[PDB]
Amino acid sequence: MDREALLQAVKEARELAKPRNFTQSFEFIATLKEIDMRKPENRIKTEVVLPHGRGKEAKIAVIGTGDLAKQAEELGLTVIRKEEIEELGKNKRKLRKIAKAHDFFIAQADLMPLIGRYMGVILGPRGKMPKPVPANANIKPLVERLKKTVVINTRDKPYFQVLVGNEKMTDEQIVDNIEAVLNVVAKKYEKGLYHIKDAYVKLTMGPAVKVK
Repeated sequence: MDREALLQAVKEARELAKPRNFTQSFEFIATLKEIDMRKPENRIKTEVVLPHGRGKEAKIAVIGTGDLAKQAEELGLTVIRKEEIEELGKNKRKLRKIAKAHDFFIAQADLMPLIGRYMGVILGPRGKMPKPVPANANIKPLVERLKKTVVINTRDKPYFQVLVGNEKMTDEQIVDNIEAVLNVVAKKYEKGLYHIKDAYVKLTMGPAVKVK
């Protein structure tokens, strides 16, 4: 459970994976013990800002107007103006395309009702409803964090698998990222990491390697 054991797991996952014509990602898998997932409070659905990022930044879309839209343009983000909300609702094909092309959505708070009404049917089931922010909010800090954010989601099962980086990053960075993921479990349960039954590290198409 210590850093050295994590470092060894990352190393092995990396070495045991047959090379491929694409940058593989490291996935961290953890099974949980003595946690009753029938109780909604025990489930995990928390965002985690990875210290060294996901390897490739997460794609963010901003739904809004005024200066929120301007900031989104300045940050090089996809912008969906208020008028486009209903247009997207009529073009579900395009909306699904946009949903699939982005990891997170940010939206002007006063537009959430409209967004839920026309875009929610697509974003909701995909866990991509927007994080609301005041229309006068400075979104750079939020965008910075989201670009390096991954989501731990157990649903109603005693385990989770989450992205922790890619092979272009160093093993040290991957372990730092994994530690950030583990800190979530540490803070959620009273006994913390005592609940980790088994942990594994694997590359996209490589074998899962058990930690320690």
